[PDB]
Amino acid sequence: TTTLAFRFQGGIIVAVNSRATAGNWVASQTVKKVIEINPFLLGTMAGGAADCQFWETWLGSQCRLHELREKERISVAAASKILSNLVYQYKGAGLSMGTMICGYTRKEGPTIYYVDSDGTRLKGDIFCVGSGQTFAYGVLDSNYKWDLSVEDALYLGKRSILAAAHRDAYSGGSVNLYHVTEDGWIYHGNHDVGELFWKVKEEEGSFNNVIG
Amino acid sequence: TQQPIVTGTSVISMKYDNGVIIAADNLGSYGSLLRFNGVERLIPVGDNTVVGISGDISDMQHIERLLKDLVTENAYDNPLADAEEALEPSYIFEYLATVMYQRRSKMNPLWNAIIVAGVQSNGDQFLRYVNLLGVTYSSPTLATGFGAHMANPLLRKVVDRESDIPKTTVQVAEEAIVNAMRVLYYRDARSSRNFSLAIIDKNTGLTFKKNLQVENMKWDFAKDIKGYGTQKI
Amino acid sequence: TTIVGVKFNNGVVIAADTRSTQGPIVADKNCAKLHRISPKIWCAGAGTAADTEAVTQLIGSNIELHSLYTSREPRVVSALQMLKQHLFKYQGHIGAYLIVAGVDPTGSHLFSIHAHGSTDVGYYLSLGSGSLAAMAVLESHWKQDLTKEEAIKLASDAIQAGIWNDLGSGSNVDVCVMEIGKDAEYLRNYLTPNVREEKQKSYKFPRGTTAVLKESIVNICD
Amino acid sequence: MDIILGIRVQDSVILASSKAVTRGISVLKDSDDKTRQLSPHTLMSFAGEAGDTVQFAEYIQANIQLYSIREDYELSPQAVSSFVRQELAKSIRSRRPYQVNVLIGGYDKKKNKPELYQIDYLGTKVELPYGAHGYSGFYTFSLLDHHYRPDMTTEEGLDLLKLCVQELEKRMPMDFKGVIVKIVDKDGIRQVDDF
Amino acid sequence: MDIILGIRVQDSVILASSKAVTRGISVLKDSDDKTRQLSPHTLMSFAGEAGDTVQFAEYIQANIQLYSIREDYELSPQAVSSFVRQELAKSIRSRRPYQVNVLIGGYDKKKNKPELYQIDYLGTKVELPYGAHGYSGFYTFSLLDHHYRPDMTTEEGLDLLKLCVQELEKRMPMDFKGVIVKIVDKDGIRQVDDF
Amino acid sequence: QFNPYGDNGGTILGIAGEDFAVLAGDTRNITDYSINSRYEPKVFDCGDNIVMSANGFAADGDALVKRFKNSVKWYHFDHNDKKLSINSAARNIQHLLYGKRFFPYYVHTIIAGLDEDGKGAVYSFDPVGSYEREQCRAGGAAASLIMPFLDNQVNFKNQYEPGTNGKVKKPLKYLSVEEVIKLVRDSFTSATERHIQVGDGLEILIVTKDGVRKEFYELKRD
Amino acid sequence: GYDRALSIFSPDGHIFQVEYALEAVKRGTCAVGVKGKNCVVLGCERRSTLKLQDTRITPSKVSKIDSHVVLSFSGLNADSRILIEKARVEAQSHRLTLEDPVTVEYLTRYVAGVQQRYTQSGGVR
Amino acid sequence: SDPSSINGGIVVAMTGKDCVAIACDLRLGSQSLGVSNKFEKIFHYGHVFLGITGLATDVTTLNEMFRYKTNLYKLKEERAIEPETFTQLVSSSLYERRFGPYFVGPVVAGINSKSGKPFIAGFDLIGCIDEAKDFIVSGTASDQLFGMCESLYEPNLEPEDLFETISQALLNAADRDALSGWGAVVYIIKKDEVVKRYLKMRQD
Amino acid sequence: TSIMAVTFKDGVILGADSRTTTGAYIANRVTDKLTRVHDKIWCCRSGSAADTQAIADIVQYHLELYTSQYGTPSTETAASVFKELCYENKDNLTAGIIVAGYDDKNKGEVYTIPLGGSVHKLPYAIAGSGSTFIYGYCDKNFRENMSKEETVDFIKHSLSQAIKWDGSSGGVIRMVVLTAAGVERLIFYPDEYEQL
Ligand SMILES: *[C@@](C)(CO)[C@](*)(O)[C@H](CC(C)C)NC(=O)[C@H](Cc1ccccc1)NC(=O)[C@H](CC(C)C)NC(=O)[C@H](CCc1ccccc1)NC(=O)CN1CCOCC1
Ligand SMILES: *[C@@](C)(CO)[C@](*)(O)[C@H](CC(C)C)NC(=O)[C@H](Cc1ccccc1)NC(=O)[C@H](CC(C)C)NC(=O)[C@H](CCc1ccccc1)NC(=O)CN1CCOCC1
Ligand SMILES: *[C@@](C)(CO)[C@](*)(O)[C@H](CC(C)C)NC(=O)[C@H](Cc1ccccc1)NC(=O)[C@H](CC(C)C)NC(=O)[C@H](CCc1ccccc1)NC(=O)CN1CCOCC1
Ligand SMILES: [Cl-]
Ligand SMILES: [Mg+2]
Ligand SMILES: [Mg+2]
Ligand SMILES: [Mg+2]
Ligand SMILES: [Mg+2]
Repeated sequence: TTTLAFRFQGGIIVAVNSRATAGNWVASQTVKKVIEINPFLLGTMAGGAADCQFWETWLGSQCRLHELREKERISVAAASKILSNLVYQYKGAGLSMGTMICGYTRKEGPTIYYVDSDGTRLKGDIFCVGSGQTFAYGVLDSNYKWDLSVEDALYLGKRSILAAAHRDAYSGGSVNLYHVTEDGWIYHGNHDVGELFWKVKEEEGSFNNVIG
Repeated sequence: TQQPIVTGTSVISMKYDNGVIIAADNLGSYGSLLRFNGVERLIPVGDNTVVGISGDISDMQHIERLLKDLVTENAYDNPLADAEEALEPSYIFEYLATVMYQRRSKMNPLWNAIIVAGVQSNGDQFLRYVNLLGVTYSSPTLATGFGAHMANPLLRKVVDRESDIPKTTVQVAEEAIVNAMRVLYYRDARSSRNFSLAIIDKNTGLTFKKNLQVENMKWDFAKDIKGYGTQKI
Repeated sequence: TTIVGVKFNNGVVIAADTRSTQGPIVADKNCAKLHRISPKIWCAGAGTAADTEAVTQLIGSNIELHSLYTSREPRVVSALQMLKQHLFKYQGHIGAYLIVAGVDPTGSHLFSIHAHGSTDVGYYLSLGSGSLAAMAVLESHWKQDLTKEEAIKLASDAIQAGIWNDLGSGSNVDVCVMEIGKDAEYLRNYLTPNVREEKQKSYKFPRGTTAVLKESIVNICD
Repeated sequence: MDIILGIRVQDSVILASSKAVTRGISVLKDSDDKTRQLSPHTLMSFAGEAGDTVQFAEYIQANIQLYSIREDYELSPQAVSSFVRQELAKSIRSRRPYQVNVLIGGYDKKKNKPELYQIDYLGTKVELPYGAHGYSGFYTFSLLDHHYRPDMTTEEGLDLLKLCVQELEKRMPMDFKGVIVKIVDKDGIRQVDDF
Repeated sequence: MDIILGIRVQDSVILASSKAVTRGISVLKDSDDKTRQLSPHTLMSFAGEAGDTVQFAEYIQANIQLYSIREDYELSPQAVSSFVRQELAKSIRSRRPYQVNVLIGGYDKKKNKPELYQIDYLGTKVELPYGAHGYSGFYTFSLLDHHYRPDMTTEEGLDLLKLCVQELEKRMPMDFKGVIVKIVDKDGIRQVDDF
Repeated sequence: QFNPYGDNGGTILGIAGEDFAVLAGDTRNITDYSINSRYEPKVFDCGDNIVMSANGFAADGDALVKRFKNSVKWYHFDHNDKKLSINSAARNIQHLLYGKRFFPYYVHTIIAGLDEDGKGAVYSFDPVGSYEREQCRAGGAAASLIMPFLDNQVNFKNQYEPGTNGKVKKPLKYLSVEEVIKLVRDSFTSATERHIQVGDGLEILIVTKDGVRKEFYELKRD
Repeated sequence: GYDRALSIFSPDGHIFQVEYALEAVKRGTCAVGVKGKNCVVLGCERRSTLKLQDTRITPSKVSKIDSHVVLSFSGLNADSRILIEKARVEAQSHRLTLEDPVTVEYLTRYVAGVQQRYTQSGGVR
Repeated sequence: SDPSSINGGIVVAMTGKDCVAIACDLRLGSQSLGVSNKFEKIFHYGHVFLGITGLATDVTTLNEMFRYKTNLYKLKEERAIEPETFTQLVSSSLYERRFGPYFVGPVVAGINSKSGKPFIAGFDLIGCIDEAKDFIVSGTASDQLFGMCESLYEPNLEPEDLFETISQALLNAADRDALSGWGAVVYIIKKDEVVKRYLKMRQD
Repeated sequence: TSIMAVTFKDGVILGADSRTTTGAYIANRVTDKLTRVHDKIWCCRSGSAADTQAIADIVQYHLELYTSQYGTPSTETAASVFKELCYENKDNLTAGIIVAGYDDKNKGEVYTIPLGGSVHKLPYAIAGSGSTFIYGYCDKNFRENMSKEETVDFIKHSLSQAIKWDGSSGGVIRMVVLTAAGVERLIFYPDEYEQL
């Protein structure tokens, strides 16, 4: 995997790849690594597929039960902590999860929480998680500014996944984009790396290492 | 977690036109020591089923008791215990298969390979395998241990697929089984000459044969074999 | 592999399947496991494929030089002795399991050699992963005083048992007959009972389907 | 989690804690606060195994806050440290122990004295003029042995602390991204924003 | 030994190599030059196992210098790289292999072209526009994929290199104490003193 | 030490059409180099127009199918004979699989059927419950052989329109039940040739709105 | 364990144990709550048959549950301590998991839920 | 630490009507990290072509070794080495290192200049010859290639049709393998002309 | 293996089963474990088939070369050559050999050579996995200066029991008689010896 999400002037960008591997065997190129918890909450998935898929859909049920009981949408902090407290109970049992809980609420504003299977829970503006996280960091950090436009921010998130998809062997398939605003999350399409790489190479003039 | 101590070797079996045949030798090995020679490894359940068991003998004797108790339990409050509501081979197998898998799932297996041979109430032949892992499979011919490697090839020359079953008589089928037992005696180091054989026929019923021996063996050619290469004397 | 050897009236016959595996994958569907050591001494090989080929060629080479040196036709026992001493020296690390057979001025012979360097004598032998399936057939149908045609039938039937019942063996049956006073006849693909059925569809692509970035003429000449 | 320091001076306790959070070959964050306020005049810094550290710190925090509400009274630093030690002493013989080392800096309002306690994951408690956990001690202790005086002011303590951080930044292999410094005194807890 | 980078631009090859030498929990030195001049227009940087690195680099240096005296002629970067690869290819099947990874930056005077070769300890040679060894690659490669152009000047290459060092300084766990940068071109080898 | 797992070999394949879906699987059951059965079905009609197969360790596979079949039965009892939709079945299977997260079912599970719009659906699971809907999936021993062929022939991957300079891709379209069965049969005959654990027989289960039909084909027995 | 169903229905549809618990509240000292525009005030009666009291140490009638919520009561004094303790624990538990202090409605709902549980649990009044 | 799957890569060879084709990917990596997309795995000595997968240092070493040996062969024999002869030379050289082998999967391809017969062959790391009428496969995606070739291949394909079949076999196999891809090269070899084509494939 | 050698009035008799195993599989059911190193010096082989054959081949070579120079070697000399190989290569060998020979001066002699490479001259010797089950029987039934027929019955009954209890032993019972008269081979099949 490679997944990222960063905070900026116009809210939150979230971008992920879509490859699933079993060792060197490429098992799938079309995996949904973003979970839609509710109109205002997203969750990214990296590590063990089943662990992530199972426990983040479970997280969504717990968030639904909160708003039924409390007549109010759950905070990003509370949502992330339900997951972090859950995986902490299983600490040492062998769960493998590197997740990011992204969303907007009135009291918090745009918020991103990194949560992993060894119990770490961190609030932050920028996170990259997965086997190709370093490749995504390289491009993202060197081009990141708070004052990015919604158009430029969407592209940087897409371009960062593409960079990792290219270099990391266990990353690729296609890029899934999301933009989170005060009004909720907005899906910005599935982008196949097969066509996206050459389109980016030609238009941007980058990837000169590759035989054109 | 177990290790098998006193063990029984191959159990072999096959289908024929009117029923099923099953066989197993009467040996209870203790490693390389051929300890016990009077061990019966074919156990009849009613007049329509025979369970052949290989592997650990202590666990075999446990299974004997379970089957014995199953017959008793089935008879309770059952006026048709010797008729419509009698124990079928498929019932007996599924029960054992459930136990075998439950025991492997508790990391404490019955260290056995089992073949349930019988004839159903509607006349259909029943022959199915189950082992310590809970793995089950059925085939025209089934065999355990060395039987799987040496008997099956011979028995499959007679019944290679489903359509060969009606064409195979009880005489031909038994001849192949008895031949297979001889081959196992030649080549399996933990086998014995003495064995038991059971036939379950839809017409003539259950025929249980004890104290059979491997015979018509070829050993004469041994006298001509001298040395291991060059040696002439 | 499945390999066998069967003695008969006036000589000896050996046979083999033609499957070569790489884990669970079939690498070669029609490889030749019967090897010529000398004109009338042939060898069936099981185990590590490179080792069986390498050891049989080396001893075959040295047998040729020995035959020229002594002005005599080579003997099976010489090949047997040279193979076993080589294999023993390497303590089983050369994974060659061989059935050696042939005719020479002494008569007809049939031996087996194992990787650690032990040899056995017999009228019928079988080596390889399908040796148990083959030996079951040999134990059931072998008898003393076999004819040429009976021995070929018995040998090929033993290989077939391996082909069908052993996953390690498959495809075709090779045979080599070595009769006294005659030339040895190598019967490549003596049986071919595993022919691939016609495919349901042709997968010939329309020309231009593959996207190309560059073309160039390669210079092979000087 | 790596570097946590503590210096008790005349009228205050100063805690310095590294900002870096590293996982693998990536520094995930460079602004992490490795401390929790247990009470208005008691502060606990922490370091150790991932997940365990925060889970333990917050569990202690909740317990002390529960006590404060129940009795309408603030526990002394000595009392809080003894409570924390016992929890770690229970933990070490559990099925899965907390692998967390802590420093507890507090100002005792009854005695009018600052107090610094060092407690490791085994439940080994010591009161000290200056303390550290992990590899930090192997540099700072000898440095403080030399430069530390018991009658120092808070400002002198901060300069003494700057000397430690500089030494660590020079000789430590890992980049710990500087430190968050907090002071505990008679007026409570406050953070130094420019360090 | 940790970070070594290399960038081939239009008219030169630029090598950047970390200055830190760490043993245990101590940075023993922060001004180490992890490179040797093999010939007037060929420079080799290196990284790997302690002792092996310098012993290997100097052994190669001596051999190339011996060749230069014998033939009164400078070997091409391609020739030197092939020689180095063969030595590592021999080494990997020795009783104790050299655990050294190298970058060879050179300017071919006959072709009037800069050339950068990356060779790992197994003897795996590749010519590249930009190269790195160790964990450095996991950040820099993706960064250079984006920002690198083949027709860049030496000054543009240095700015591109500054971008890599900044990223490493931000996300790398260990403190590598900056880099020594050297340029190889038609006029030979020179060092950038202010980086 | 007792090892609770085993490998029973075999391979399975699921393809989804416009108004149908197929789930195929070979009938061979093996352990090590021995054949246990030449006809042991592992593709099952579970009711509500859902077909299922759990390939790998047969004991775990049979247990899982048995439990899902039972889950369908109780779904009818508890919810007024409501039809279990394929998407609901998939989620239910995830919970069955993940329920044993710390002592897994060693199986690759595939189910097939029709979604609530009447369109063909195939879902595939890993051993611990991660699942995904797809047009195409091969599972088991020969999955690595079959899957790339499916990418090329079902989803038209790497195929461009002739003469368009590799710019226009070959357009996606649904395949007919006739064309799909051709691909299934060719996939299994190819897998049989190159994988030792695959052969004997091929059983295909086809699912339309009318019901569940079966088709059987012979495969090479070596 | 003691299992007896003490709170049960009567023919007329009343749970007398719950209604007799209200009589204990009616016996207790008066407590009043008045909320203004920007504040709430909790008044409490203290009976004057008790002189020679030590008002420093005597349990106060109004109790802090958290720094922002208070609880007063009428009825059995010993019973009130058990509710206050449970409420204080739940207040800290909420801050721990939700990272936010309780609302007054939530805290009330919790306390009320505890009181209800004791009206249909065996062995308790 | 499995030498054969550190760098990654694949080679495939096919026969056609009076022609042969050999193809390979261009990736060289270090486990997950992709390092080079220009690393060609097919070499040639006269009219004999050799493709080599496996540990990259041995790929390079063996190329240099067989160039060495074929150059001396040509000087002494006064003619170019033939595919059948070269195949025996490869096998000899690999088995010489029986107990310390090169971690490679070589593939010979070419047309015999005397008889005009198309010839391909494959080897394991210790030199066992695998001759074939149809196709030879090698590398980290050998399972994928075996599946593609076994289904797509048919005998007596014309050079232009053979190009499409071998290319589609390589591309789709490489897309199901993490350590293979990053470009591809295909050699079409006729009796006295050889065409080399670079393929467009997904770069992930 | 079950092997034994027994001295008697006229000379010595060697005895052995015919089973060779790979685990529980019988690789050869008609093996000849009695092997000639010289005209009237033979040996029984137990342990590794490869090792014992390699050793026996070397010994046969040594005794052939001994005969060319110094005439017929003694049975003791043969046992010494066996010992030398077994002792000096004890770390790489698994061979339990019984050496038996007939001189005219010394008559029948039996030397046993276990795993370590030690030499032991005895009236009779037993060895191999199946020998464990007949120590009791052989000790109770052996007598010195038996006749040929008595010694044949002693070996036959002994190996019959060894074969019966040991899974690693079976097949035919081969025997080799060494006397002044010459060398005689004997064979006994299951149908005879099993029902003893
Ligand atoms: C990038 C894409 C890769 O590292 C990401 O990190 C992704 C995250 C996405 C998928 C949410 N991670 C994976 O792709 C992940 C890597 C992995 C593998 C194994 C364990 C942990 C992580 N892949 C998976 O989880 C796959 C999903 C496949 C494609 C269906 N599943 C497996 O590897 C399964 C189950 C793993 C497992 C975990 C715990 C206990 C038991 C099993 N394993 C198998 O399928 C086993 N094997 C595969 C080949 O067939 C024979 C048996
Ligand atoms: C039956 C089929 C099984 O016993 C026969 O006995 C045949 C014998 C015939 C072919 C002579 N046996 C084999 O075919 C044999 C089985 C085998 C497998 C593995 C080890 C030993 C025996 N198959 C092989 O030897 C194949 C031959 C290939 C297909 C040409 N070789 C391999 O599988 C090699 C193993 C080489 C080896 C080295 C050291 C000890 C033992 C074997 N495997 C690889 O090359 C795999 N891979 C290649 C690239 O580098 C990474 C590893
Ligand atoms: C009785 C059986 C025991 O005392 C006799 O002593 C006979 C002696 C006769 C033959 C002279 N002994 C054996 O038959 C002997 C038993 C044995 C096995 C291993 C070590 C020592 C003794 N059998 C063999 O030597 C067989 C002969 C082959 C089948 C022709 N060989 C093996 O078992 C080989 C040899 C490996 C070996 C191990 C230790 C020292 C030397 C050699 N073993 C295998 O091939 C193992 N094989 C691996 C695959 O799975 C099945 C077992
Ligand atoms: Cl022997
Ligand atoms: Mg990639
Ligand atoms: Mg097959
Ligand atoms: Mg790929
Ligand atoms: Mg016996």
